[PDB]
Amino acid sequence: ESEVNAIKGALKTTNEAVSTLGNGVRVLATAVRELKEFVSKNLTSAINKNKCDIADLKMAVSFSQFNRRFLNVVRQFSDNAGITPAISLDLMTDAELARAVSYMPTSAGQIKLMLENRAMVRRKGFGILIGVYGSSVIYMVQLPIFGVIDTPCWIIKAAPSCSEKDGNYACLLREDQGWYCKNAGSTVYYPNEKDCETRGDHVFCDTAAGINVAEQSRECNINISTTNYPCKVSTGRHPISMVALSPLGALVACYKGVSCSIGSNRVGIIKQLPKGCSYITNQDADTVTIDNTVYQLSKVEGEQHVIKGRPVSSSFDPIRFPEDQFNVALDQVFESIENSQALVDQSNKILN
Amino acid sequence: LESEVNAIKGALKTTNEAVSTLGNGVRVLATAVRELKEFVSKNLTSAINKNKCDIADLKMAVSFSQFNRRFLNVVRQFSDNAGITPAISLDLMTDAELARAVSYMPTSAGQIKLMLENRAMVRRKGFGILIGVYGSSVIYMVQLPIFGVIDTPCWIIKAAPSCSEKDGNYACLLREDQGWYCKNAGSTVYYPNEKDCETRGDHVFCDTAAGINVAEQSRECNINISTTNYPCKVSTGRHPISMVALSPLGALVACYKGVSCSIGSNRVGIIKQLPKGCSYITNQDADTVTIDNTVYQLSKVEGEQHVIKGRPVSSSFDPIRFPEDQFNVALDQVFESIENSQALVDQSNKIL
Amino acid sequence: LESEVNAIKGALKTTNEAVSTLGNGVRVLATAVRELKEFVSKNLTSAINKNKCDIADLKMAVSFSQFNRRFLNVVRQFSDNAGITPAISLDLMTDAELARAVSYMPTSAGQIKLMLENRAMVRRKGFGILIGVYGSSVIYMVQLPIFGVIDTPCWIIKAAPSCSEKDGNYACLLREDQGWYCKNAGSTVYYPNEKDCETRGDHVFCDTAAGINVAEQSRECNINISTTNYPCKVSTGRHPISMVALSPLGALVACYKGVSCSIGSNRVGIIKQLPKGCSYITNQDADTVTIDNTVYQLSKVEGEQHVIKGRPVSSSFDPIRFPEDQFNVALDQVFESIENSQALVDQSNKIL
Amino acid sequence: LKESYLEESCSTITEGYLSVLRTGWYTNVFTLEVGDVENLTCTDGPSLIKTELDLTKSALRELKTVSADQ
Amino acid sequence: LKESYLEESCSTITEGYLSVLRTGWYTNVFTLEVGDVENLTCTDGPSLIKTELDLTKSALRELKTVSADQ
Amino acid sequence: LKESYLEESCSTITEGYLSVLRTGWYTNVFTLEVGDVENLTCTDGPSLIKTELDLTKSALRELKTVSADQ
Ligand SMILES: *[C@@H]1O[C@H](CO)[C@@H](O)[C@H](O)[C@H]1NC(C)=O
Ligand SMILES: *[C@@H]1O[C@H](CO)[C@@H](O)[C@H](O)[C@H]1NC(C)=O
Ligand SMILES: *[C@@H]1O[C@H](CO)[C@@H](O)[C@H](O)[C@H]1NC(C)=O
Ligand SMILES: *[C@@H]1O[C@H](CO)[C@@H](O)[C@H](O)[C@H]1NC(C)=O
Ligand SMILES: *[C@@H]1O[C@H](CO)[C@@H](O)[C@H](O)[C@H]1NC(C)=O
Ligand SMILES: *[C@@H]1O[C@H](CO)[C@@H](O)[C@H](O)[C@H]1NC(C)=O
Ligand SMILES: *[C@@H]1O[C@H](CO)[C@@H](O)[C@H](O)[C@H]1NC(C)=O
Ligand SMILES: *[C@@H]1O[C@H](CO)[C@@H](O)[C@H](O)[C@H]1NC(C)=O
Ligand SMILES: *[C@@H]1O[C@H](CO)[C@@H](O)[C@H](O)[C@H]1NC(C)=O
Repeated sequence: ESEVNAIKGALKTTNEAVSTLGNGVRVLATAVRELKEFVSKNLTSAINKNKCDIADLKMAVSFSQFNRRFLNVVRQFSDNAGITPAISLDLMTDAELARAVSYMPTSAGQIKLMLENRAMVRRKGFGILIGVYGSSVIYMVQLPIFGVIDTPCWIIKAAPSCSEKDGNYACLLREDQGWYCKNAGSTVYYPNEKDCETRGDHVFCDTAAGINVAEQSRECNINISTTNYPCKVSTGRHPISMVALSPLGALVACYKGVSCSIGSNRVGIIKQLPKGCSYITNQDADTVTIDNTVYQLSKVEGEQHVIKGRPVSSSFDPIRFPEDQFNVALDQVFESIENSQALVDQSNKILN
Repeated sequence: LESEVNAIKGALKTTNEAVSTLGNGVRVLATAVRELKEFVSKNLTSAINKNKCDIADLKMAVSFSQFNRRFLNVVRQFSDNAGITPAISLDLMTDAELARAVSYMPTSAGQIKLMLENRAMVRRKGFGILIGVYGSSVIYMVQLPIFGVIDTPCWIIKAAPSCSEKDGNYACLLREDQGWYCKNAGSTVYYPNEKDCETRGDHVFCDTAAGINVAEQSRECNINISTTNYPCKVSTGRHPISMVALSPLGALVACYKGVSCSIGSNRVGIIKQLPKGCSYITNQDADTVTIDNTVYQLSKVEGEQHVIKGRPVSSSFDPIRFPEDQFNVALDQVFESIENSQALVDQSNKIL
Repeated sequence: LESEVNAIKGALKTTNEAVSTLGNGVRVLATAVRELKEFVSKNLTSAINKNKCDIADLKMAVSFSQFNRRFLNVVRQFSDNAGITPAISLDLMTDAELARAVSYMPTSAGQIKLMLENRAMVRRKGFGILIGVYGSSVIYMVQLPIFGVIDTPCWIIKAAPSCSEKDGNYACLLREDQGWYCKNAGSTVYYPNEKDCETRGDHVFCDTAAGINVAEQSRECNINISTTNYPCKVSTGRHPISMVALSPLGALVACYKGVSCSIGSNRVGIIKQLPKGCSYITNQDADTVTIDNTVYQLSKVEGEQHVIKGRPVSSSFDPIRFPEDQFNVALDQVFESIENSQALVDQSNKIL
Repeated sequence: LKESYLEESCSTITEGYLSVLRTGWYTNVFTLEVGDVENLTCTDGPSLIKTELDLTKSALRELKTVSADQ
Repeated sequence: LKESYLEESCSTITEGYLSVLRTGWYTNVFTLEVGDVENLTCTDGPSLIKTELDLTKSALRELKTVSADQ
Repeated sequence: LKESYLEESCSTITEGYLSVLRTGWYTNVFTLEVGDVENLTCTDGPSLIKTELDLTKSALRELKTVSADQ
């Protein structure tokens, strides 16, 4: 029994080893508890909060995207307080514009022609905010019907024609100046050049400015001294020096104390004009000068810019977990549990 | 018979090998739990706070656009037009503000009321001017029309060429009176072009600069044109002019010589050929006046009628739950079996 | 002492069930740690990476709108006005760009200076034309004004009817000169309507199309109207016209026959009745001229004064730590209890 | 085009233009509606989408004051 | 309204309108300020709100160039 | 400024203004490009930025109908 005293001491040491290792396992459980309820409560709550803010912003952006046309129409009618100067792309899309023109009361060929200038159709037309009921905006767009197209059209410019005999001046000046467009049974006359807009060879005329004139008025473009029509021409006794621009040129009337010359923009004066009426082409000069006032004959072409936006990049950099090293150690633990328990059944069932 | 003791000895040693085995298991689980606590604590929390940060950035950006809509919109409009606005937009001055200013205007109660009723017109006939940008403040001025003269009788005279013929010779009388007339104190105001006045219901809003004050007796030109009391404005011509002049409630047609003038309807082309001379037709008499092959519309032509609704905006919020009850059941289980372990080794140390 | 070793037998028999009970407890702890790691690693990082993806999506959308503001705004403007722009907007061409073009212009240094000083007018009197789109590129042209004649004397002529009475009968003369006159080299430009020229400080920006060239002697109408050197356009009438004509600095009143023309104030009413006849009053003499009940403002009436500030934008950044000390102590504590229990199991096996 | 100088009247005729004259008006009516939006009840207080609707609801409430019907 | 055809002059009168004539100008002055924005010091590098602010700052610098007073 | 009343013509002349008259046109041409944007493949369903791009692509497709060339 020198052995049984020692064996008692030894089992007690063992029961102390289990009690101490147990107090360790209990503390390890308390640590996993604080980690488990940090994750359950503090961590998943914060991610769902971010999930909620994220879903908020996705909804906001989508609202702005899925209702763009609507939101633009509100912007435009607010900015002009109910009346759009033009038919914007948002008020009526190109598909809609072409289908409406495709139902206008005209011939197929005029529809074709209108279809060709639908930009002008948009600018000469307009939009009206009719009403806001609840969440709807009701408006009407008003489109021009161009029933007359491709008829002869021309524009008249003039300068003072002064003749002098013995100190006195006799000045005739046409007062016909402006746009003439031909029409069925008459010609329409638009007195100010601003009353008609040119887009290519086509001339877009505001109906309100038009005054119907007799076709015979075109005889003034052959012989001014025609007896068939009363050509509107005014007379004066004083010389007036001035510059009148044409599409393709200019009329200059140089009289009395003025220095009229034709020049270029890079180098200077190239030719002095005589006193009287000079007609110059867009290809003869770039400038007509009266004393110190210089007139441009053509549009002066300037710089040419090119700008590209800054690039947009993605910021997605996901996260994962190094699972292999961990998951193998925990598998090991479940075996260290099962090996030891099987060993204590051995030990305990060795007692026979 | 004390071999028994040795068998118990081998058994206890095998036991302490099992306690060590479960212990080295607990150790491997503790190191595994340590890396899980520092994966969640570091790599996971920092990724969440990064997203919490970007979320808050985006939230600030969108909130910024919301809390400063009026400011940003006013800046936008003054940028699109370089300092001036065609009308007093809703962003420049709110409806409440418009009504407060108009109720302060220096006029009588009824005129204040009428402006109050047509705030659309007040906005369009007014405008806004950018005064200056100082630091982060934008300062601007709105100019509102003061409609001080209201409700006086108003009318618009339209006219066409009246040609008479005696054996291939033409005498053509044309009123030059045409335009808007508005009755005023001490005079009647004449607006020569129809675009010079805008129609809203029975009310006619009129650009003040266009107005020409004429003697009251000019009214008599609408009873006897050949009146001796006033110099009635009428022009003479020698040539026939066939044309269409549109009225508010109808249209005037002038047919002369070789032109085929008719009034038509929609569906059916033409319903009546007009006499040579001057004819007056109602908006309710026909829908169309035709001069040769050119078709003129008497009223606005009603086209399609569209209705469009945006795509529905839906929520993407799909939060996360943690299965805390069952997990907590496993922890309650562990803490109980541990306390049971201490109590069974307490009985064991009390058995010896 | 046989029964003592029997007690040791029963004690160890209970002991290894206590170690086994603790083992199935550590095992359940492992089952908890396994499901907690699989929830954090799989279900949680997935939800985080998803939000990281949404985060990057939304960040890309707003960044896109930021890095491409100008491009998107230019498209907005051309769509709202269908290809043309009423003005040279800030987006179509920046201040630097405007200033470099103006400096390159074909005119004198002082005119470059003046346009540069009035860059608003350059923008508004100019405009933009959408030339074309192609893929993702917008191509458009900006048209700037060339202000070649500057600082030359200019004035404006306002007039009212001058009516005379003899035996209760009337003869009235009224100037028809009214409008803008600017002096050009060798001629005088006359702008018949008041809206044709815009006043910005002492300078007058006159719409070119409106200008009519008249002989210099027309200045003579402002000394003797019946001067024989120029045929002054003056109309005669037989009927009285009482009216108010507003001047920059004042107003002309014409009171004839039956109307009560008075001068008034804005707060207090009528203050003094005017003579019958032609009266001229200054902006500092009264603030209103009244004809019967139509009250005219001599100057713009200055109103209320607002100050508006947006709501403050705040941050919602609320990060997250982990109380790591309290956890970290428990895990180091467990690892030391692990090595002491194991060392205790080495002493236990040692005595034997 | 072709621009001819008339020395007798010191004038110019420029011909070759082609006409586009308005002879009537054709009108379409449009009705635009806002898409439906789900109630986002998971934010504390001020949600961003709720505020975008209350912004566009007031923009429409104001835009009404200038409707033609009135 | 009442529209009468005057056969003697080939002309038409349309009566029944009521006048609305502008007699003066009334002006209000507005001062709009941007709201205060907190500094977002959590981002790495460019923040979205910091760049939105310097974008509105640039828009104002350019808008200043077209102000009414010199 | 100085505005003097002419009693003979019941009229007023106002002098001291300075002329500013347009004599020509100076023109610049611009080419604006959209910045490159990286494709976001974590999509799940539609992306928000692809929708902002497909939106600006449709806006430009529509705007090409109003380009000056024709
Ligand atoms: C964790 O959340 C609780 C309430 O859910 C709170 O009282 C505690 O302070 C939070 N701890 C941390 C570090 O956020
Ligand atoms: C056309 O010109 C000639 C002179 O060349 C002359 O007979 C007259 O001025 C004009 N014709 C008529 C019929 O007046
Ligand atoms: C996780 O975070 C740590 C910093 O605490 C870093 O060193 C490591 O590279 C990160 N990534 C991993 C572990 O995949
Ligand atoms: C119309 O006026 C003139 C002149 O007053 C007169 O000769 C004529 O008889 C008048 N007509 C009628 C029907 O009174
Ligand atoms: C996430 O958790 C749910 C239950 O909470 C489970 O059905 C699912 O399989 C888990 N993993 C994934 C990838 O969804
Ligand atoms: C105005 O012209 C007439 C013409 O006979 C002249 O008699 C009169 O003296 C002139 N007045 C002045 C002030 O020069
Ligand atoms: C959204 O929910 C809140 C409370 O749950 C409610 O008060 C509010 O009216 C709701 N709004 C809508 C549009 O349903
Ligand atoms: C915002 O914070 C940064 C941090 O360095 C600082 O430099 C910057 O000046 C701050 N901006 C303002 C407007 O305070
Ligand atoms: C994603 O973007 C790439 C170019 O960066 C593009 O070629 C690809 O087609 C896009 N993916 C789609 C349209 O599914």
